[PDB]
Amino acid sequence: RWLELGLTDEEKQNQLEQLAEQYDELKHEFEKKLEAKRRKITQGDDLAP
Amino acid sequence: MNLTELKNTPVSELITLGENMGLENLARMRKQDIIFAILKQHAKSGEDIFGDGVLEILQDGFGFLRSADSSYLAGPDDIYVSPSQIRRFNLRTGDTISGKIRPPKEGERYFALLKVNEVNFDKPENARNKILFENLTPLHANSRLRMERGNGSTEDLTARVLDLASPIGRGQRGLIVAPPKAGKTMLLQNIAQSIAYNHPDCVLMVLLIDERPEEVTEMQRLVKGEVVASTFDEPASRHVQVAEMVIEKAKRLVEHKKDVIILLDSITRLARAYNTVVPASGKVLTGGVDANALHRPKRFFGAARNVEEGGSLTIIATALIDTGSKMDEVIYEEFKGTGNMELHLSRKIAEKRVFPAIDYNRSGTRKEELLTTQEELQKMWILRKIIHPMGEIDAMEFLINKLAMTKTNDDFFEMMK
Amino acid sequence: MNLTELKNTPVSELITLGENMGLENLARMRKQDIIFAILKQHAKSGEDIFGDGVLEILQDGFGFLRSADSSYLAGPDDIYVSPSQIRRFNLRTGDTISGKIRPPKEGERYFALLKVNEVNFDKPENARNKILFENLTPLHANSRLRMERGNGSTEDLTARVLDLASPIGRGQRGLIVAPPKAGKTMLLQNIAQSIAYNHPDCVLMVLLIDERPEEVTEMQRLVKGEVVASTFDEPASRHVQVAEMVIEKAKRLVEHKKDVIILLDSITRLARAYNTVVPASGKVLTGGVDANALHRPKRFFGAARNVEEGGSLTIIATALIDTGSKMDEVIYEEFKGTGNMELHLSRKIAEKRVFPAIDYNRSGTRKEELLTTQEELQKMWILRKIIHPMGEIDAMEFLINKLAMTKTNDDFFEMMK
Ligand SMILES: Nc1ncnc2c1ncn2[C@@H]1O[C@H](COP(=O)(O)OP(=O)(O)O)[C@@H](O)[C@H]1O
Ligand SMILES: Nc1ncnc2c1ncn2[C@@H]1O[C@H](COP(=O)(O)OP(=O)(O)O)[C@@H](O)[C@H]1O
Ligand code: BEF
Ligand code: BEF
Ligand SMILES: [Mg+2]
Ligand SMILES: [Mg+2]
Repeated sequence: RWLELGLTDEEKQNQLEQLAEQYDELKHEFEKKLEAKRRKITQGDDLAP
Repeated sequence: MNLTELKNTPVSELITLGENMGLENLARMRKQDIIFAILKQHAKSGEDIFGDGVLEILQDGFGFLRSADSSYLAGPDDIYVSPSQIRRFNLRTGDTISGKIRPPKEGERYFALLKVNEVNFDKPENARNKILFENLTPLHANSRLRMERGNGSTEDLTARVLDLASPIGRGQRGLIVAPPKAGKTMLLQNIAQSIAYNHPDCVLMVLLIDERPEEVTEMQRLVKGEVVASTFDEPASRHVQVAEMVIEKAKRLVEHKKDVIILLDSITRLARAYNTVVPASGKVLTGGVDANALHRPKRFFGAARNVEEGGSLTIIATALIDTGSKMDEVIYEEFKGTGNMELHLSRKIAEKRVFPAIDYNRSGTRKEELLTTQEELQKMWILRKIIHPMGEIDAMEFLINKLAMTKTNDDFFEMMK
Repeated sequence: MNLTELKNTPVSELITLGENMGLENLARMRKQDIIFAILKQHAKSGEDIFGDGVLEILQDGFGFLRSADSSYLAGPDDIYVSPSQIRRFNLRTGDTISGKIRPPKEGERYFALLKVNEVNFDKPENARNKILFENLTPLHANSRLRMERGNGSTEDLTARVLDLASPIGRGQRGLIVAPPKAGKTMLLQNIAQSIAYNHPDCVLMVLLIDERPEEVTEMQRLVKGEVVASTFDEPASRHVQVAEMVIEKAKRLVEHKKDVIILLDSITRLARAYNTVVPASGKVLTGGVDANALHRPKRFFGAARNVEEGGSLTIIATALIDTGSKMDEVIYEEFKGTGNMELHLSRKIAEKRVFPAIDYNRSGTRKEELLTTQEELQKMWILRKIIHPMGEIDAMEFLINKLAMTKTNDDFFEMMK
């Protein structure tokens, strides 16, 4: 839970930023997937007039 | 690309930029729609975006980074950030953030921040180690904000007169008591120009609440810095939104050891707005005003203070009287003595069409020996004793003549000796 | 055939035209039904139609082109256009369009547009390249709209007095504060006649909201141009419909670099209408008025501005006071200082039955040195100083006598020197 670190910018900052970006993108993609699944399963279906 | 360079340019610049980007006829859409389309076209070439926005949070958990183009409202240009970033980098409302952002990705519709670069013009290190606003200790002002320009033009009078009428200090709680159509607009224009010329270090802030668009554009092209405004094209929702946005921005700045000076006009309209939005708690008093509805304006006037270690938050708000609205009357009554600086303008002198129109005996500052030096204070005492027996129109003409033969205040001082 | 030539003719003309067309007895149907039948009979001979209508869109997607015969309401004469044309030619509400139309074909019931010819009296080329209204920059008025006719008849007084009481400029935000039965009807008649005589280039627009049909017909036969009206034969729905129609028409015109001058009467009735249509948001204040219900009138008064590159939108709206309705009181209170031009009429002077009845000390214009020249402004200052000490009835009689011995304002000016 404490990914926040930093020292020796030139390469460590770049790599840590890339990995944090990958992590947040994965989290956002999975949240989008979950929200899409929720909207799909909660969408009421038509039955008859 | 950077978002601010799309911010500072007018609409025709966006038109020619979109024409450079080979875009459809874009004269029909909003400026923010044009900026969105141009940023999408730029990122389609495999480019990242650089943005800057003031942060705002709802109970929904996630945050929105607004720009000053819409005076901090929702729009296609604002950036969406997850609550995770707010939890990590210790973000909060009013914290202006600048950094890398990307256009909305597959299924998204607003921008998203990638990497923070400047948190209130500061690295995240000391931004996370920020002292809390209400946890601070208020003080009084010794740093005197000199209102005199020194050039001594035709209008500089209205500034230099304050140097002998109402001293201004950092973090002062000032309120203007004035009837409509008296000269407050040009007055605040003068004060903004003077503080920017004499003190360019302190970030300037002006509050245009419930005003006409002509005044909006005239003040956004005359103040010597970034400004915010709000007309009556939207209901009190926009007004309360911009009030919270500006108050949290000023709070975060003064927490970052900044010197903020907000100019609010007019405060009665803010009170009307806060009344209109807040539901009735079941008790109303005379004037059709709810009891605890004024709590938000109260707070907004109480945010002014003087930080001990460094920084200050001065608030100079104008109030409307003599409008005939008894509601407004009661409002001013609630604002009887909440501030330590009073600027009283009277319609009687302004009807004689001389400017400015100062109520010297009615205006003043509480605990003013802590602002200026001893000789200046003694000369202020002498001037007050000389101006008390005479009336107001004759006194105003006397002051105007005395400050018309002379330019700096030392000449008038020695002439009064 | 053209639709406008069926527009400008009275009912008896349509009767004889239908008799020429060998039609059944048509005295029973509406004028629009007669026009529909005549157009069907004309197209049955293998003919096309030429029409002109102001465009309006609902959420349904497609658009309707209304005429001024029904003051822009639904009818058998309005033209139906598909959303495809709106998407292609970049159409929007208020955009008056003239071109080829056909009667409703098999299964259809309203007219359909074939080929656009004039988009707001302009080719589609520059009509698609239209600057957005809210994206513009407001300004102030230097072009002085001279209200003096120069003929100097018996009633021209009420116009020339404004030349010394309330200067009029292009894009001015003007509001009249007047009790009922004081002389506002003839006042706006005079102002319309004067602006049409002195400035025939600017398109005239007059708003008759919630009025009696006699006033409707008297103003539709006295204004020097096209007019719109709305009586109380329908609920507030028609009122809000015509308000949106006229505001979008004026917006599209001023976007086409036009000079629009709208005369609204009365604005309190528009506020009542907007209150009646808009549902309650759960919060009501004193007067039985919703909080954010006044947002639409606010906006309508805020639409007035001055375009930088060219064109202007002046709005002169009348408000009703002294009616005893506290609701109305609160309404005027909301309209305390939203406009930069006030025309105050008092019942006390009108009870002495002299016309006009100007409240000189209460009326005025903010930032008026930018409208007229320097000598005219100095003479206005002199007249204001001369009229301030005296009362109102004596001052009105004095002004009437002084402008009765003389005809043009230069004579009164030099006589005041
Ligand atoms: N110090 C001044 N110097 C020159 N003109 C002034 C001065 N003060 C006021 N005026 C004039 O008086 C008018 C003030 O009107 P306005 O500013 O709209 O009212 P308010 O003072 O309530 O904002 C302006 O047109 C301005 O030209
Ligand atoms: N310039 C004028 N000359 C003569 N009579 C006038 C003049 N202006 C107003 N009046 C009188 O005042 C009355 C105004 O009537 P009305 O139009 O109902 O007032 P309002 O416009 O306030 O509704 C008219 O009956 C008319 O006789
Ligand atoms: F700007 Be004025 F005081 F209405
Ligand atoms: F036209 Be009246 F003043 F009702
Ligand atoms: Mg003002
Ligand atoms: Mg009338």
